[PDB]
Amino acid sequence: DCSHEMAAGILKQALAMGMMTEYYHYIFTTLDLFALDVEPYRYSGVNMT
Amino acid sequence: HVLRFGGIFEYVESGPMGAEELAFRFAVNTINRNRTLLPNTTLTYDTQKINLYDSFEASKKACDQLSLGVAAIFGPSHSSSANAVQSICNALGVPHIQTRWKHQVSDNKDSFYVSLYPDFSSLSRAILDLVQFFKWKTVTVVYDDSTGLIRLQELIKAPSRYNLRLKIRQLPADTKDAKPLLKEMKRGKEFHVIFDCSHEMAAGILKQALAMGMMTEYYHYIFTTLDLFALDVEPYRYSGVNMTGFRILNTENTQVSSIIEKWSMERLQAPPKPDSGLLDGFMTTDAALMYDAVHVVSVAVQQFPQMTVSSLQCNRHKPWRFGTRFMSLIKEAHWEGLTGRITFNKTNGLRTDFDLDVISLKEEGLEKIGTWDPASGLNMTESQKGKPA
Amino acid sequence: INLYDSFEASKKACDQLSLGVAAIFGPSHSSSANAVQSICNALGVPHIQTRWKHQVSDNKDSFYVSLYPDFSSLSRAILDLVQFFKWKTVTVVYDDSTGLIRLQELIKAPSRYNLRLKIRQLPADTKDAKPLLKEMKRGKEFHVIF
Ligand SMILES: *[C@@H]1O[C@H](CO)[C@@H](O[C@@H]2O[C@H](CO)[C@@H](OC3O[C@H](CO[C@H]4O[C@H](CO)[C@@H](O)[C@H](O)[C@@H]4O)[C@@H](O)[C@H](O[C@H]4O[C@H](CO)[C@@H](O)[C@H](O)[C@@H]4O)[C@@H]3O)[C@H](O)[C@H]2NC(C)=O)[C@H](O)[C@H]1NC(C)=O
Ligand SMILES: *[C@@H]1O[C@H](CO)[C@@H](O)[C@H](O)[C@H]1NC(C)=O
Ligand SMILES: *[C@@H]1O[C@H](CO)[C@@H](O)[C@H](O)[C@H]1NC(C)=O
Ligand SMILES: *[C@@H]1O[C@H](CO)[C@@H](O)[C@H](O)[C@H]1NC(C)=O
Repeated sequence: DCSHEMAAGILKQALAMGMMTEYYHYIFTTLDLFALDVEPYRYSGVNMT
Repeated sequence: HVLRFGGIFEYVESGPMGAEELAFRFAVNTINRNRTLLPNTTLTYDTQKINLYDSFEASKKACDQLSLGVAAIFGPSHSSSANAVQSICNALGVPHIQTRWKHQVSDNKDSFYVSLYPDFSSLSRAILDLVQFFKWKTVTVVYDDSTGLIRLQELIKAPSRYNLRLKIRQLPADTKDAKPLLKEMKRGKEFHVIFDCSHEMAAGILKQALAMGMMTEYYHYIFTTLDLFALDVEPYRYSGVNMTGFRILNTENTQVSSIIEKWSMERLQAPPKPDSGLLDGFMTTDAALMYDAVHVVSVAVQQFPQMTVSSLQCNRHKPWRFGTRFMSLIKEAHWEGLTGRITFNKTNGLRTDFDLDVISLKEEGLEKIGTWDPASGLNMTESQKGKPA
Repeated sequence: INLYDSFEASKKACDQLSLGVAAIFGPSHSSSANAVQSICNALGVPHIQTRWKHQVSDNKDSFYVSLYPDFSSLSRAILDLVQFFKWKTVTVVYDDSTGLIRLQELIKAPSRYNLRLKIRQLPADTKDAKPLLKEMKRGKEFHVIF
C-alpha cells in the first residue's frame, strides 16, 4: 500500500534482492499499476496483481 | 644495442587502439625505463595491423616483418592466423609467442613456439576439483563456441570416473537469445551451471538470467573465464547467488596493483560502455599475459649477449642462426609477472603450472576464498579453519 | 607437401597460382587446408576440399566448397539410428579431439531426450586399446559408438 513511485522503487529493490521469482506474489493497492514499466519483470514469472 | 620485436594485432578499423596493443607498447616503454634488465640494449617494436580472422594477410605481414627482421613475433588472437604464423616461425626458426589459447593439433611437429595462456586440461582439472569439493551430482555445462568442447575435454570425460551426471547445452549465435535456453534450463530444474564463454558473454548471460529470474539463492554458477573479477556484481550482491570463478591476476601484490594503476590512465583514455556491465579501469587478462610475455622474453634475452637480428626471406627456408639457443632460453625461464610465476612446461611450449585464486561472490562483493595449484590441489582456506589438534 | 605444414602448402599454392590453374584441390590436413582456403579466397580462385575440416564460425570465406558430408547431418543420422534402436546408456569412444566437434548433436541430445553418455578417448598410442576395453568391460556397457 503505497504510491506508484514507491511501488517502482520497491520493485527495483526486490529485483535487486532476488525476491522476484515465480515463487512469490504481489498485490498493489495503488490504481496506477498500468503506469509501471513491467518490462524487466515479466519474464521472471512473478505474479503481480 | 637495438632489438626488434614483431607484433601482429587484429585492429578495430575504428577510433581507439584495441586491447593488447596498448599493453605491448606500455610494456616496451616500461622495460626501457627502470634499467635493471637489459642495461645496454634498448627494445624497438614493429606493429602490423591485420583484418579480423584472416590468415593470408597475417602470413604476408609476418613475411614483411621477417624481411625487416625481428627477434621474436607476438602472434594474433585468432587460431587460424596463429597457426599460419606458427608454421612460418617454425619454418624460419624465429621464436613465436602466443597469448591466446588455440586448438593444439597432435601431429604438429613445431617446437619454436610457446604460449602463456593456461592450458585447459589443467583448468578443467581445477574446475573438476571445485565441483568435487562442492559435492554436486548433476552439472549443466553451457558452452559458447564449438572449440570450447575441445577446451572442456577433462570435464566431459569426468563422468566416466565419477558419479557425476552432465548435461551439455550450447548458446545460440545471437547474444540476446539466451531467454529460451534459460527457460529450458529452469524448466528442467538445473541449478548447478558451468558457463564457458568470454567475460562480455558472461555479463550478457547474467543480465538475461536476472531478467529470467534465474538469480536467486537457490542457484550456483561457475565461470571458466579468468576475468570474473572484472565483472559488475553490484546488481547481484544482495540476491544471494553463489557465483564462483578463477583469477590469475595476483592483485594482492603491491607491484601488480601499481602496474594496474599505471595502466588505468591509458585504459581511461579509451571510452567504456554503459550497458556492457563491465567495470572500466581493469586489466584484461589478455593484456596482462602480453605484458608477462614480453617480460619473460626480456629475461630470456638478458642471458644472450650475441643478439644479432638478421633479415630473412620467405622465398627460402634458410633457418635463423641463433634460434635454438633462444628457444632453450625461453623454455628454461623462471619469471614472476602479473600472472604469478611463469614456468613453461617441457616437451611442449604451453603452460601447465600456475597459481589460481578461487574467488566467489559474497554479500560484500567478490572475495578470494581458495587457492589452486596443479600439485597442491585445492587449498580452500575457509574449509581449513577447522583444525582439531 | 610434408606432414601438416601450412607454410609449405602456402608456398606450393603460390607456386601453382604463379603457374595459374582453374581451381585448387586442397590437401587432407586441417591447418594447411585453412591456409590454402584463405589464399584461394584472397586471390579469388575456387578451392575444392575433400576431407572434413573444422570450420570457424566467424570466418567469411566464400571461395571454397566441401564435398565430405557435414557432421551435423551425420550426427543427426546417428541420433536417428540410436532413437530407432531405443538405447539408454551409450558409450562414445573418440580418437581425435576434433571428433568431439563431429559429434555435437549426439552430445547435446541428453538435454533433449533420455540418454546417458560415457565418453572415452583412445590414447596417443594406437596399440593401447586394451586398457580402454578393460574399462569398457568393467563398466558393463554394450552400445559403443566409435
Ligand atoms: C607437461 O605436459 C604433460 C602433458 O600434459 C604433462 O603430463 C601430464 O601431467 C598431468 C599432471 O601431472 C597428468 O595428470 C593426471 O592423471 C593422474 C592419473 O592419471 C594416471 O592414470 C592414467 C591412466 O588412467 C595414466 O595415463 C597417467 O599417466 C597417470 O598414471 C591424476 O592422479 C592427476 O591428478 C590431479 O587431478 C586429480 C583430479 O583430476 C586429483 O585427484 C589429483 O589429486 C591431482 O590434483 C592428473 O589428473 C597426466 O597424466 C600427464 N600426462 C598426459 C598424457 O596428460 C606433464 O606433467 C607436464 N609437465 C609438468 C607439469 O611439469
Ligand atoms: C501465478 O500466475 C501463473 C500464470 O502463468 C499461474 O499459472 C500460477 O498458478 C499463479 N500462481 C502461482 C502461485 O504461481
Ligand atoms: C552460497 O553462499 C553462502 C555464503 O554464506 C553459503 O552459506 C551457502 O551455503 C551457499 N549456497 C550454496 C547452494 O552453495
Ligand atoms: C593452505 O593455505 C594455508 C594458508 O593459506 C597454508 O598454511 C597451508 O599450508 C596450505 N595447505 C596446503 C595443503 O597447501
